[PDB]
Amino acid sequence: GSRARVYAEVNSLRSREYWDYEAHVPSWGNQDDYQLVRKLGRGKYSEVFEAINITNNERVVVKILKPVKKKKIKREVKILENLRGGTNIIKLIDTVKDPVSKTPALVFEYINNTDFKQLYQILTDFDIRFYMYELLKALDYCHSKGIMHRDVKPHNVMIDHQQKKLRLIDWGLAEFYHPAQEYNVRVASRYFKGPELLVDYQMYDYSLDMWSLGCMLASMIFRREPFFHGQDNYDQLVRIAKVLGTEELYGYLKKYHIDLDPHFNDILGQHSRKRWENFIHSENRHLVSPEALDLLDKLLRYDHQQRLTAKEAMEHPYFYPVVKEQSQ
Ligand SMILES: O=C(O)c1ccc2c(c1)nc(Nc1cccc(Cl)c1)c1ccncc12
Ligand SMILES: [Cl-]
Ligand SMILES: [Cl-]
Repeated sequence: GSRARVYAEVNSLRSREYWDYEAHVPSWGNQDDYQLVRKLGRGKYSEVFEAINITNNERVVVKILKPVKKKKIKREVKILENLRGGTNIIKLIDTVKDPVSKTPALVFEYINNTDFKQLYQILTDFDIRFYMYELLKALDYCHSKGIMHRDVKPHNVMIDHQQKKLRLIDWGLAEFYHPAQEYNVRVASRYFKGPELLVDYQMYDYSLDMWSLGCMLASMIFRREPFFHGQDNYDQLVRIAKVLGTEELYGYLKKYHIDLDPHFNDILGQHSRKRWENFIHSENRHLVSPEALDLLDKLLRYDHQQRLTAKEAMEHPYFYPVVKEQSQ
């Protein structure tokens, strides 16, 4: 019976065409205008290349979509359309097809990013505040647009640390939020899955993304990446419970009438809730402050309803130094 505290009805207040992505008819341009220069990587249903638009010499990336996944292609395309111009959202430049095979591809702006494993060990206190604030702008925007990203993780938060640019990428798992809708829990990377996913609670909302963001914040301020390093989905919840506590987990389950898979009985143990200060030591103390811990404590909560919204997080004192610099 759970619903989002913010933007709950926003899709129902829009035209059906906004959210009815199965009815969306993309305009497919011609991929022949793009020259592929380098393969960047591959996902389950996609492959990304650096490319040049031969008509204007612009560097872009091209994400070729395994064509069988028709509904999921329309979903990602419609979501990106709806997010057009959103702050710190990766810009979709065009939707194209190989004109012979008809295989579809998405063309995005190119971001010259610093890979996160290297970047996160050199961030300053101000840097973390700045980049988290910029990521929150993207999440507040997509949530306000009725969309849950559902795959927030370091790889999907591209950061150009020279130009101070951030983009939230890979909307392939994103979905429209509708009150009382039950969603597939097989979303997000293991380390970024909220407890709701790990306990099979399907009536989740935008607040899933705020758990994932909290995991990223913890990894940055404490220099433990990923912060909750489970070996599988069961162990992931155990790792969370060793920090947030087991009695606190059971109170969450009871509130939402959540059934707990009995395999957990043999592995959860009994764990006190830990103080966040327990994670401080000489290597991270310059990144941790009372305001960072207060914010983190309000994000990494079992109860998805009680987590801060992206807006509430942006309003937190931890970001005041960023707001002050962005106005002065
Ligand atoms: O899916 C998107 O929305 C998406 C959108 C933009 C980028 C992307 C994925 N992946 C990139 N790089 C990358 C690096 C390693 C593996 C893979 Cl598969 C991709 C990349 C690089 C530079 N500029 C934009 C992007
Ligand atoms: Cl779903
Ligand atoms: Cl721990």
